[PDB]
Amino acid sequence: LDVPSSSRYDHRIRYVTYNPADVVQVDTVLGVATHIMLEEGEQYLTHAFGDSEAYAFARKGRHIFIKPQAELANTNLIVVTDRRSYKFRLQMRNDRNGAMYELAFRYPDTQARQT
Amino acid sequence: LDVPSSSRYDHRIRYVTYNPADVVQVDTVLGVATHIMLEEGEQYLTHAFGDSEAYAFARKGRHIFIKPQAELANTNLIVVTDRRSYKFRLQMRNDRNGAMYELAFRYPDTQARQT
Amino acid sequence: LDVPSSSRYDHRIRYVTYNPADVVQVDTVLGVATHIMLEEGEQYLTHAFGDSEAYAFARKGRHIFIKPQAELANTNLIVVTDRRSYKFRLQMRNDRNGAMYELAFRYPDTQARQT
Amino acid sequence: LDVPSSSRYDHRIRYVTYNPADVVQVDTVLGVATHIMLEEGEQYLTHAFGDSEAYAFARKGRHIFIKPQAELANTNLIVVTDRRSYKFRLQMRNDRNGAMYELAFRYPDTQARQT
Amino acid sequence: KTPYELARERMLRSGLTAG
Amino acid sequence: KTPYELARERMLRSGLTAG
Amino acid sequence: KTPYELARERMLRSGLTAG
Amino acid sequence: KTPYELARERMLRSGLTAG
Amino acid sequence: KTPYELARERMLRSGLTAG
Repeated sequence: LDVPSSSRYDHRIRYVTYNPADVVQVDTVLGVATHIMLEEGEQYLTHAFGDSEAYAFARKGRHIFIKPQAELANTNLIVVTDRRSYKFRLQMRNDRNGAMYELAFRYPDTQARQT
Repeated sequence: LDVPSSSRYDHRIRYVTYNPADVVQVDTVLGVATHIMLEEGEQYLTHAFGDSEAYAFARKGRHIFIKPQAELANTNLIVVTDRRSYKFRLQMRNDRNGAMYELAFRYPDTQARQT
Repeated sequence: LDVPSSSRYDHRIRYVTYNPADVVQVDTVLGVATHIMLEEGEQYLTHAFGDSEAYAFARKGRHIFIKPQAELANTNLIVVTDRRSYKFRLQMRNDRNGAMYELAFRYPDTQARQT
Repeated sequence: LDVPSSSRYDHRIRYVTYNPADVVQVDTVLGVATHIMLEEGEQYLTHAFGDSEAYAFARKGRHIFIKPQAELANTNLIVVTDRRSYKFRLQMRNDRNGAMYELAFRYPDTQARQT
Repeated sequence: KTPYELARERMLRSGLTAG
Repeated sequence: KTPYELARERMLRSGLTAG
Repeated sequence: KTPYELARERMLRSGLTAG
Repeated sequence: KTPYELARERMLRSGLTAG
Repeated sequence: KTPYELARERMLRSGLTAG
């Protein structure tokens, strides 16, 4: 489980390094939308929720917004693209603290390919 | 949390310096519309509320007006554009004092790029 | 808060100097229409009330008329144009005295640009 | 408040000198129509009543007729044209005496421009 | 519904220009 | 339904621009 | 139906973008 | 409805030009 | 119908992708 690392300014902006053999722990609180933003030029193919009805998915290019629309919304999201496949573990938080407003990925595989 | 800094003439006109790793604290009182104005030539892609029904969103180019349309309207707004993504923390104020009539951004990243 | 300054002939005709970092206090009494008149050649883009239902807005070019259509009509009006954005604080008066029949702006920024 | 000056023949024909920083006191009695006549070649843009339902407005070119159609019809009329804007204070008279059958303007600004 | 109250409601309802 | 409550509901309901 | 419960249901129901 | 009251209402109702 | 039971039924009913 990748648990994303918060920024130094605000704890609502979190950073995680993409690893193809690991999943990302997303803590979604009630009534906020989480901005998940993919790599530049990455073409989204398909996704799949554990519950299509627990979470709301909106995408515009490489910008993905999710939002819990039901109680006890514990599922997983697997959004697959041309380059890689992202696996998230959406676990709803019960006290509406410690939200995540934006998740941003650091890809070391593309940096290694550049190296 | 960026808490915007008021003007010297009126406390209803507030200024905040854009920081990509931080969110902006917007205090929306009941029955006022807040003018959020983006950078010149910035192309708006998408936005996402915590509640589409708590707040009213109107946009005309780079001019964004929001207005609380429900009780206890505590959400977040993430308006994403071609250049950057803005993350606001809309927190409704209960006593209808200390309104914010206009939020204006100071971008140091474009000034640095010019430098 | 810019509080407009009355004429020497009639107190119903008021003058205010446009300041981009300040709002204008408009005292709207019941059953009168206030003439708000923008600069020559200024192109109106959009506006936004605190309450669309408290006030009535009519515009013909650069001539803007507003009129309270409900009780306790305390809102704000933010009419944005090509050149500048005007922020008014429409506060309804309860005793129907001290009306404002016309608000006229003195722009020192255009005079400075001419200077 | 410009209070128009009556003729020497009949007190129902009144004359007022146009002043851009002052309003005109019009005493409308029940059941008469007041003829308000603008300058020659002046193009009418828009008008605005305090009550659209208290007074009846008819215009044919530069000839403007108004008539009270409701009880306690105390409003204002702001008829704006290409050259100037006229502001009237229509105050209904309760005893149906001292009517005004015609209001005629004397423009000193155009005479000064000719001078 | 005193005449003053009726006038007040009429002032609230009416638009800027009729028709 | 005091007038203040009616005003509060009207503030909630109304949009940014009418029409 | 306390106001907090009504707010919670509204948060559940509403979509990401209205219209 | 005295004739004077009827006349007063007619004065209120009628427009500037008929038809 | 405890909330856990309602969640379990919702998990059963929902498809992989909504719409």
